[PDB]
Amino acid sequence: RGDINNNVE
Amino acid sequence: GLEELLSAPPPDLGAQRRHGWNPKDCSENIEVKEGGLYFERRPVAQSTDGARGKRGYSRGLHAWEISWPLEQRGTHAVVGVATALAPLQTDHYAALLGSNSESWGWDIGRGKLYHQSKGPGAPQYPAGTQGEQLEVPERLLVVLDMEEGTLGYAIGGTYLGPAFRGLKGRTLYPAVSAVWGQCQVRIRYLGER
Repeated sequence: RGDINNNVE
Repeated sequence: GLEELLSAPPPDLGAQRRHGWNPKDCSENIEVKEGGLYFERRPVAQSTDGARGKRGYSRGLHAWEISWPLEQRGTHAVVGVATALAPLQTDHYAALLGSNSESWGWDIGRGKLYHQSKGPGAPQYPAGTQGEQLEVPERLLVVLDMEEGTLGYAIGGTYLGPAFRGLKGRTLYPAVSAVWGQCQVRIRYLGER
């Protein structure tokens, strides 16, 4: 649903 | 012997694979590629993920080149070494390499040195610099002198001095810790003197 560090969200 | 080591013919890909990332000694969230030459971190949220090289060094002077794209570092990109006992995964974003008694790292985003450190109180490297006045480029060299027991780094020619001391007697492995989804980190072993 959207993380910092280009990780799943 | 560092000048000579860096001037000698670069090790071929077989040598680089032998000393490269260990698919059997890395985070479950890391995929080692091309038999050790580089890895890619899966985009797992709220995770820091490390890898050790396949070979541990207890004697001699060793050097390897780390390639870590500037746009694939994120909050915590740390380059250094570890004993075989350092944890390689934690369920939050942190400077995992250097957070314990088993690992030594340079934060290539902030310039700080970590050993038994949670971040606070960590010194800057090179000595007397501030992180915000430097940018560690994509390629940096890691220089481990197990005769003197030092770890230090070199950039664009050039050795920046010892960062850590007191390492003689241990067996130490190339290591990094990463937080960035899809980051791709190459290790190119340059040899031993």
